[PDB]
Amino acid sequence: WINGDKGYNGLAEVGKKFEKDTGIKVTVEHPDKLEEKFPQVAATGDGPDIIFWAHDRFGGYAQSGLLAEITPDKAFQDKLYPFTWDAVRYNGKLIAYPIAVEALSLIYNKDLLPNPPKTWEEIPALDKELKAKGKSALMFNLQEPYFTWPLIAADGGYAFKYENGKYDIKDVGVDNAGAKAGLTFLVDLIKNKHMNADTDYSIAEAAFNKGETAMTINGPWAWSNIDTSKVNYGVTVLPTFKGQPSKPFVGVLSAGINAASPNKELAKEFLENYLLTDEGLEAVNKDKPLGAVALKSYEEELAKDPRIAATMENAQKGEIMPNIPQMSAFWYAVRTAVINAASGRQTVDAALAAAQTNAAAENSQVTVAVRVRPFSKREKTEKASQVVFTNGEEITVEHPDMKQVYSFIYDVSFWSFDECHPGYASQTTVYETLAAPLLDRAFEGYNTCLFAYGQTGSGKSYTMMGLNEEPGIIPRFCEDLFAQIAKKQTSEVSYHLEMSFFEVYNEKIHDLLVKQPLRAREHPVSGPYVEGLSMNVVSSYSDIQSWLELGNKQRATAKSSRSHSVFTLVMTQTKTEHDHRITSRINLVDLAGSERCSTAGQRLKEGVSINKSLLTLGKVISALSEQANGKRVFIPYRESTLTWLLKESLGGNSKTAMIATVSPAASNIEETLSTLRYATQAR
Ligand SMILES: Nc1ncnc2c1ncn2[C@@H]1O[C@H](COP(=O)(O)OP(=O)(O)O)[C@@H](O)[C@H]1O
Repeated sequence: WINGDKGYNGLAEVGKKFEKDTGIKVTVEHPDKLEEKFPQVAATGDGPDIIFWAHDRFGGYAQSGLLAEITPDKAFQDKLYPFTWDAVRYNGKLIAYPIAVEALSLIYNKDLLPNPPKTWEEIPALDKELKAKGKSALMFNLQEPYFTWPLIAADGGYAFKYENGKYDIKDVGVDNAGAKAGLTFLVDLIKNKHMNADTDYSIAEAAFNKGETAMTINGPWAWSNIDTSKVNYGVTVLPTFKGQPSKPFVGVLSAGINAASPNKELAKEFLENYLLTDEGLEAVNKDKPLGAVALKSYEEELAKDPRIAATMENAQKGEIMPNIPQMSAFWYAVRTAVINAASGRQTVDAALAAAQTNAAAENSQVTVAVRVRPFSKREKTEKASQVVFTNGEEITVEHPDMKQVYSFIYDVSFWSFDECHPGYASQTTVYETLAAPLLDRAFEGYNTCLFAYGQTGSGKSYTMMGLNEEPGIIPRFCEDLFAQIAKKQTSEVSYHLEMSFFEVYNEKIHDLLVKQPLRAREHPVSGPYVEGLSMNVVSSYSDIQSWLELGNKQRATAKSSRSHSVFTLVMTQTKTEHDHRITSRINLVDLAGSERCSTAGQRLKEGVSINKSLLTLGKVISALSEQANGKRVFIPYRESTLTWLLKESLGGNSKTAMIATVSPAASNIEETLSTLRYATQAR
């Protein structure tokens, strides 16, 4: 499997010669969303033996365990440029053969510009000239980092520090000086009207191919269209910046072998000894040009064409495009950086500082727990029957009709149904398993949320607060916390806790530690905050308990809870003249009874607003989960007050968790299924 845009029958020719030498016939096909279908089909132990695609999507298949560990000897590795092998490396395993190589180059109008500039610094001057003569120095696509990054990386920007065939996921080069200088100089071109911020791909292409501008930046795909344009063009090295080369992301067309294929040995023989040779690549190139190639020997032939030469010069000076899931997060962080600094609505420093922290953001998954409580007094009186069960991980709902069985897996399932059961879940168990780690995250400097989700009676309060005979999460957490402060607090580090306790009622904010509506506002770095919310210093749990008593006295009636209570602990961790502060927000949120209890006043507005608010929470949480698995999505924080307020404590580097409580009873099976399905929403 190779692409349709490539040279298929040329590759078939190399297979048509493989049969001759071996006797084994060749499999060359170019089907469909081949890249999108390959993981669909390779996942079930099918697909082709060999797949040809760019290394972009190869990093994923590898993670999915889909490609085999290739095993060329050094002798063979030495035949291709050493940098190309970094493309086809995942989790420190060689997982494909580099084939072709692709990179942005400087493209210029020989007629307008016989001697193109070596140097970015030249362009303003160059431009001033061409504009006086009714033309322009340079137009390229300023909309997307793929194109802008090269200049940005020149003085030292980088996406993820790559060392031991490892990308330090945590080491990002978007904030740094090298990146500031590139973006700054870029932005200046714009400021000084040497380029337009609105310039995208088509404008740029149109302009260059019509003879309106002297220069553009594009990749070999763009050549053909110039050819048709009859514009007299040259393709060359990108300009230096601060005497350092521009660093475009390199795209390596690479050939991997299916982990499923039994032809692993035969495939290797084919790629190494047939395809990857002067003859073998010429066969393909002749059909449809490979651009620059990884095979040193043949590239040297190809680089006779100085356009190709230059794709190579620039690929080598560039950086292999990371095939990791975090690249997305990077792409979008930097896109937004550049858009806003080019706009002038935001300084370079602030743009890139914002982008660093989005590109470097953990995006940890949301932890979902479930707890099934014992039969309530009321349910026993109702002669209630069990409809909820455990099996191993799985919580299973078996409808009385016995046709309907719904099952669910959460990160953890707390089975507190029968105080007996060899896996019964006590209060301590619930704490140690779900919340303790949050406290460890809080101490590491991460913001955290614990949401408590369920219908009235399902055990939210029991779980969160508890009773003197049986203390729930909040009390244990605080006493864990304070005992750890005691431990940790030293002449090196100091701990300070403040506490706010508010509620979201009908999307309004009410402070429970004093009912007037407080206004939400937003800081552009530190995010949403409540204007006029009390922050009471705390020193022990007893302090908090006072406060949570005062607060809960003023929360919500029916006795159902009809607001979302937000218990918050801001903890400042001051070390020392030279003394930083590390801030963790800890939000413990008792959500409102999920009952969609809709029958026959302002009690209704509540219901409406609770359903709406909880739906939005779920949406964002769901978005979070998807985000955490690396896919670009929109997170509707702003769509609900609770979610907007906790924005900075939800995503980013934050640690979010939810405990859904349910009733084991047949009476409640529908709300139980609402809850459990909700909690799945959250993966
Ligand atoms: N996991 C549990 N194990 C034993 N009893 C529970 C459990 N959860 C709730 N209960 C019992 O049910 C009562 C009501 O619990 P509660 O958490 O207030 O539900 P909600 O907070 O949603 O109203 C508690 O006082 C307790 O006796």
